[PDB]
Amino acid sequence: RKDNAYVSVVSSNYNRRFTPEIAKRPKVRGQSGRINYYWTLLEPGDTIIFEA
Amino acid sequence: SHNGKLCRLKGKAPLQLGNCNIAGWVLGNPECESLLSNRSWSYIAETPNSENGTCFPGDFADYEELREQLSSVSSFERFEIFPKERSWPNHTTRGVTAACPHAMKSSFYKNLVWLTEANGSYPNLSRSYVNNQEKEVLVLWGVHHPSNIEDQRTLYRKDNAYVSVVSSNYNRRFTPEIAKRPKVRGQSGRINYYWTLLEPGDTIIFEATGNLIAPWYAFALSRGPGSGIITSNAPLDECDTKCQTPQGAINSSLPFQNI
Amino acid sequence: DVVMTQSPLSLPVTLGQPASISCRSSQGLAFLDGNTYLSWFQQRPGQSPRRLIYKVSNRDSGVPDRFSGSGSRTDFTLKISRVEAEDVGVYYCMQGTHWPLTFGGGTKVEIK
Ligand SMILES: *[C@@H]1O[C@H](CO)[C@@H](O[C@@H]2O[C@H](CO)[C@@H](O[C@@H]3O[C@H](CO[C@H]4O[C@H](CO[C@H]5O[C@H](CO)[C@@H](O)[C@H](O)[C@@H]5O)[C@@H](O)[C@H](O)[C@@H]4O)[C@@H](O)[C@H](O[C@H]4O[C@H](CO)[C@@H](O)[C@H](O)[C@@H]4O[C@H]4O[C@H](CO)[C@@H](O)[C@H](O)[C@@H]4O)[C@@H]3O)[C@H](O)[C@H]2NC(C)=O)[C@H](O)[C@H]1NC(C)=O
Ligand SMILES: *[C@@H]1O[C@H](CO)[C@@H](O[C@@H]2O[C@H](CO)[C@@H](O)[C@H](O)[C@H]2NC(C)=O)[C@H](O)[C@H]1NC(C)=O
Ligand SMILES: *[C@@H]1O[C@H](CO)[C@@H](O)[C@H](O)[C@H]1NC(C)=O
Ligand SMILES: *[C@@H]1O[C@H](CO)[C@@H](O)[C@H](O)[C@H]1NC(C)=O
Ligand SMILES: *[C@@H]1O[C@H](CO)[C@@H](O)[C@H](O)[C@H]1NC(C)=O
Repeated sequence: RKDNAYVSVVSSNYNRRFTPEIAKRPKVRGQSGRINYYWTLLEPGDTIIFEA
Repeated sequence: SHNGKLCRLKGKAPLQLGNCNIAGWVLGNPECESLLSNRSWSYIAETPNSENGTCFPGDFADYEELREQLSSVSSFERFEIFPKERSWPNHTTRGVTAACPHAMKSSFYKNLVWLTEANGSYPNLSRSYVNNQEKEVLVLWGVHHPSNIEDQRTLYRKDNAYVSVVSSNYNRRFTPEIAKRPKVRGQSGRINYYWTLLEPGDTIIFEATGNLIAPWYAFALSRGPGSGIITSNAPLDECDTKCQTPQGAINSSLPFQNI
Repeated sequence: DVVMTQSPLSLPVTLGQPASISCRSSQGLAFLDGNTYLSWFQQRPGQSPRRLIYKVSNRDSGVPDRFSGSGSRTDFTLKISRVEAEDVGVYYCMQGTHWPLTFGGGTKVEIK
């Protein structure tokens, strides 16, 4: 329901903001959209914040 | 002991780049017209001080990785990926610059096309290419970063523009940046150059609303077992030796060397 | 002894085309003086053998320039750039380093 959106993942060692991109893509496995996957490793006593 | 001369190896002449480097060979520098012919070689020879590369200033993305890919290549086939006359009906394909001169004139690269507005309008662009050549295709393009907003408005008629290049292994989106820059080779603007390697059976899509230096010619690459890059100031001659150094050829059945 | 293997047994070539014969040995052929001592001979039908190549690279007097041989360690090759009508016959390789003296099997060249 919004044309502009953002994701932000903030930790004590990770700080990164992601913005969706809309374009024409070739069909892979019957789908033209994409999902980009990310990971991080939290330390003991640390906190992570997801905002979207 | 050595000959002191570059020469053939396993009956194949080397590719001698002369005063051109690898970037000026792949982009199509106007002083590198002799290298744009479809050939084969055994190893690549380069002058240690070559001054004919990217005539327009800018950054070449992953240049050393391109050198490492082009080290093990036996031959290429230069083919026209997008025709200049027919694939752009509603743009102006004529673009020259004073940073790249040919015979005391103004010219551009021989593998790239500078698209500009036609009749006061810059329509949306969307082109696709499919690979049927059964080998890898090296695709080269560029994104233009102007110096002021007036040049942007005169060339592309839009304050905001983007380029998107999408493949099955490449997915990138580029936005022009306008800033004040020092003058390099008489120009304050920049052109950033990018490359990719299509696989057989794959497709590439270029979409743009501004600031696109479109491809014109592409290279169909074939891989080989033994090749490399040598920096030399030694001259070409005729031999059939089985060892080559930057100093010269070596003919020994001896186990060691110190050259 | 030392076993020498030649490839191929028969090599039919057309006039004006290159040809190559390969000779392989079981042991290394280097000597303590610093040389290899491998020779290549030609035998025409109904005639005595004559020498073409002595040592790895040296070419005998009276031999045409189209005969060139090179190799090292255990693999050696004789190459003919242009094949003419006087290039028919059987070609052989010998070693002259180890006792006893061994000859090759022989490669026959025919014109197509
Ligand atoms: C070259 O490329 C560029 C970039 O790729 C292309 O640009 C794209 O162009 C699209 C149109 O072709 C455009 O899509 C429109 O988006 C508009 C905005 O959507 C929002 O608003 C609507 C409605 O909300 C209303 O209320 C709010 C709050 O007051 C207002 O702010 C809004 O303005 C509205 O009044 C929401 O539903 C959305 O969720 C968004 O919030 C749309 O309004 C617009 O819809 C109209 O056009 C449709 C197609 O004709 C039509 O079906 C629909 O009924 C709307 O009709 C309008 O226009 C007609 C004709 O003039 C008029 O008769 C109607 O009365 C009405 O005004 C579109 O959906 C993309 O956003 C845009 N992308 C960008 C900018 O990146 C460009 O087109 C392309 N050029 C070429 C060569 O094609
Ligand atoms: C190829 O390289 C030569 C130099 O090796 C370039 O010639 C120079 O061009 C600059 C302009 O930027 C002049 O200021 C120099 O005086 C020129 N030097 C000489 C010796 O002529 C030439 O412009 C390059 N060609 C291209 C197409 O970039
Ligand atoms: C190559 O071999 C020939 C013949 O043995 C010799 O004359 C020449 O000097 C050699 N080349 C070098 C660089 O030693
Ligand atoms: C370039 O390669 C193509 C093969 O796609 C060939 O048809 C053409 O003749 C070549 N051009 C040369 C050698 O100038
Ligand atoms: C170019 O302009 C013509 C004329 O309006 C139009 O028909 C065509 O769709 C445009 N685009 C292309 C890619 O030819």
